[PDB]
Amino acid sequence: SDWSGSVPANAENGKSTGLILKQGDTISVVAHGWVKYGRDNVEWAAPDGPVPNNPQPSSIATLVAKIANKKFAIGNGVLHKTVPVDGELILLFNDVPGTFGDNSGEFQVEVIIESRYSPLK
Amino acid sequence: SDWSGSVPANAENGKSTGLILKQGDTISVVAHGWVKYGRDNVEWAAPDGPVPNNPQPSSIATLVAKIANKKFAIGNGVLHKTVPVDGELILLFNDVPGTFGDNSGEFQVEVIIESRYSPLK
Amino acid sequence: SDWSGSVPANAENGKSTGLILKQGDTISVVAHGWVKYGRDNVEWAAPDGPVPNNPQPSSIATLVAKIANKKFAIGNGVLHKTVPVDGELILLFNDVPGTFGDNSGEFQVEVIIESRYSPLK
Amino acid sequence: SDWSGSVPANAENGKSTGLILKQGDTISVVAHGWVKYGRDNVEWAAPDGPVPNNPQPSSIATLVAKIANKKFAIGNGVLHKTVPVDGELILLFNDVPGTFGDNSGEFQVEVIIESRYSPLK
Ligand SMILES: O=C1C=CC2=C(C1)Oc1cc(O)ccc1[C@@H]2c1ccc(NC(=S)NCCO[C@H]2O[C@H](CO)[C@H](O)[C@H](O)[C@H]2O)cc1C(=O)O
Ligand SMILES: O=C1C=CC2=C(C1)Oc1cc(O)ccc1[C@H]2c1ccc(NC(=S)NCCO[C@H]2O[C@H](CO)[C@H](O)[C@H](O)[C@H]2O)cc1C(=O)O
Ligand SMILES: [Ca+2]
Ligand SMILES: [Ca+2]
Ligand SMILES: [Ca+2]
Ligand SMILES: [Ca+2]
Repeated sequence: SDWSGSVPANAENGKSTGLILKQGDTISVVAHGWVKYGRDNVEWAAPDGPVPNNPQPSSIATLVAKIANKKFAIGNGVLHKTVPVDGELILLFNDVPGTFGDNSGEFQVEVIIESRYSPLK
Repeated sequence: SDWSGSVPANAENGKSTGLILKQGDTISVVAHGWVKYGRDNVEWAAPDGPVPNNPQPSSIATLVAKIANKKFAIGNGVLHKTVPVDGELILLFNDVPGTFGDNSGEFQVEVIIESRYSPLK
Repeated sequence: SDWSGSVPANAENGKSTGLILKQGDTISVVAHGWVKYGRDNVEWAAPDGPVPNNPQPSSIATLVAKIANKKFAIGNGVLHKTVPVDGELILLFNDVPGTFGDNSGEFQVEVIIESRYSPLK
Repeated sequence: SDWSGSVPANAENGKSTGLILKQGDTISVVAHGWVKYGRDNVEWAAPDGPVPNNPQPSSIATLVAKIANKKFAIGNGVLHKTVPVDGELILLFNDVPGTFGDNSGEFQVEVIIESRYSPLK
């Protein structure tokens, strides 16, 4: 793939992929595994977010993509989505700022750049 | 996409997609959401499988693909995987046979046929 | 493929493919074979255009895509190009208006819709 | 693209792309432009081969791919084709051996590795 690696739930600044994206690129992502967003036995999350028996605020404790400090939903993954801004791709477990210290585990994520922007001319 | 729909957790025979696959095709799948594989408060499953605070045997209670009565791991998703046998793609919550009655909920799944088999000649 | 067929050189209005494209879709095309853009034995064209021993004006006698009555270069083919406007894909041998009567032959063309527009959100 | 560049018609050993393909990968290629396979005014060829008013033996003076010292037709291009052998992708103007000395020009070729072999399992 274009990048595969682990996304630690404790990394408040997320994980750098080294992928530089341009508006109009298309990408696909899949994410596997389990993390904790708190020490309580219930505070598990898949990339899609917290287990529904303990919901958290909108988009919190979900896997997101940061592109140039814009934030996009990813969750368990996306297929052939258009990149709407230029920027480096950072993957982030979107916990509340300052609450990462009780997080543990990591997701295994694959990213494919399906295409680089080139328009019909 | 080529197919998008829900896959009920209580469907012992899965969800038929109507996608007729051939050996050599390649597909991508992403799966979102949550299901219950049992009545207990901890018996939640992502497509990847049960939440690890109540682990189940390998592959059990995970989203799988059935093609020609063969099962293949899918989980939260797969990217550009080659199909090894002809048959219609069936999406299945791979619970223990006979234990589908205590299941509820459904996953939301998208399937893309990335390519139809054609070799260099 | 999504569409495969022949594009006749003598069709002043091109060949309608039935592929309804939206802005943001991406497509790939490959074009094979040879056509006559005139009755002389020198007036041969590949999809990229006239054989350069009898050159014609820019874009003339080349395979182009017509979408929303706008013309885009295709030639021998394109890979993963972004569609800039909505409309049915029309494949056109781009001969001088009024000069299609002395044309003959057809290209063998394949089109794949690589993705349907869907932005990260 | 994974690789793009020129394929000189006078290169008897073709052009090495540095793409190391594996059996089960899929690729797309498109090739543009015109070359001479001889010094006479009619000995032009597109990637699909010579202009048909001076036809040459089958596959001669076409753009082919060499992988594992086997030969595959490419021509003006191919979409999402499965690679049947392991090797580096070599792009070659398939002139009769020993007759490259009267060739000139080059095709402009783009190659995309559409996917790397990974089966459903
Ligand atoms: O160093 C050597 C190089 C070549 C050959 C050597 C030694 O020895 C022998 C000994 C033999 O007993 C018989 C043949 C050969 C050699 C050979 C010489 C010419 C041709 N084709 C000829 S003349 N006309 C077809 C139209 O011509 C155009 O198309 C061509 C492609 O079809 C080329 O691109 C050519 O450039 C272009 O003008 C074939 C052969 C062969 O090998 O089959
Ligand atoms: O019976 C009739 C026969 C011919 C013509 C008739 C009636 O009426 C009109 C009325 C007008 O108002 C203007 C022109 C014509 C007639 C005509 C048509 C074509 C050309 N040549 C041109 S443009 N470029 C030279 C290379 O030509 C090749 O390439 C071309 C693309 O570049 C095309 O594909 C062409 O087909 C192919 O041969 C000249 C005339 C003319 O007579 O000037
Ligand atoms: Ca936390
Ligand atoms: Ca159960
Ligand atoms: Ca004409
Ligand atoms: Ca030659």
